Amino acid sequence: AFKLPNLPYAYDALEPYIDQRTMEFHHDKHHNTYVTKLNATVEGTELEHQSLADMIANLDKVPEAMRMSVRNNGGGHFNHSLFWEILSPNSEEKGGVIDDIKAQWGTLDEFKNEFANKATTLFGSGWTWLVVNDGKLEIVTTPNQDNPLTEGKTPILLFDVWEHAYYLKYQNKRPDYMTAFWNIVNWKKVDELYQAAK
Amino acid sequence: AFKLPNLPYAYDALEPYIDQRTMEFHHDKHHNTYVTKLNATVEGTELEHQSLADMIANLDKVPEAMRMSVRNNGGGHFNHSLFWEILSPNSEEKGGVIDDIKAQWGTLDEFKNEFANKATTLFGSGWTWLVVNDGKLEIVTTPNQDNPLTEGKTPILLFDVWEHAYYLKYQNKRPDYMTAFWNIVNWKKVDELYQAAK
Ligand SMILES: [Mn+2]
Ligand SMILES: [Mn+2]
Repeated sequence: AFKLPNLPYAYDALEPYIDQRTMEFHHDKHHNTYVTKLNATVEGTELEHQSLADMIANLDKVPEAMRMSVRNNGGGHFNHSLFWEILSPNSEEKGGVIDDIKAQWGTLDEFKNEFANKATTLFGSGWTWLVVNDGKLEIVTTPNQDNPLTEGKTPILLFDVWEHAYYLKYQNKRPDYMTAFWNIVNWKKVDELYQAAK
Repeated sequence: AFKLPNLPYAYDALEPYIDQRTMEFHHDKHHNTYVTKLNATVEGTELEHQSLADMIANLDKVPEAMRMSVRNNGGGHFNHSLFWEILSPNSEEKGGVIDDIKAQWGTLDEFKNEFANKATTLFGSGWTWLVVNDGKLEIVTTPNQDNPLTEGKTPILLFDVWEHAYYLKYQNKRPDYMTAFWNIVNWKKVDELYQAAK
């Protein structure tokens, strides 16, 4: 079966950047729902031992009647599992990935500005991503729970702009939630993922 | 220029089904933003003296540089303007439209079940609609601020499932927000719109 992972920190550990209450709802309700529904779709079938990453990367091969749940719920499970891992109460802007961001964008701020502009203009529900595409870093958006693996790119950092991720604290002020996020990136995890995918 | 309409009731009039605070944010912020952006696009142009309905119905004829905003923001303005008018502090399940719903679905409950099922399975941001299509009633969904006029169908009832419409009160429990909505449909307004579009 797929399983809800435990958070690697306390629910209040990311205050004030993400409120405690949001982490409760977001992890115990929204993420738990993606998992439950995903299992309802695949259990008792020959897909029950297939990797999430492989199914997302090859949605076209998923059977037509299971595809929407695998896309949406499987997306939801992959994307939130990664999201918890790339957040940290001890963010230090260090690693080989940071050096390569500087090299490509000039400064860390230039990267943060391109990412922020894409996150804040993303219309509706979705995610902003840093990906490796061939050897190169790039920033992309996806709608809903869509995932750049489907397009042959490897994710190493992601930011949730579904309204449930920021409404309780920030309401409509999504740019303030963007600016907050930078303080809680687990750049260490981003770097591991980056070294593996270049 | 387009104008943010006044609510036709007090901000607390839909309590306890929709909290006062949500109506403040939803109307004074989210809807106001769609209008502002809409006007930034169309003020000083041909389109400022065109009906919103006609423009959304023929998005493809909107000039390339304006089309995205007219879709998203014009959609946002149309959709929320209608939404306030189809809510009522005294919802009574009365009108000729309900007689034709019974005729097509058997009972009002069968219609409510098909509508609920479509609203609750709509993935991401969007709207669930009752429309007339060529004489017949049908229930459809759209993503984000898309609108069935664009596909040649006339809307008479709509339900906002963007998470900003329900997060403060219901958080993740969108089915409880559906069940609550039935107690606040202005079926009288739905019926006027239906009589016009038959
Ligand atoms: Mn989320
Ligand atoms: Mn809305």
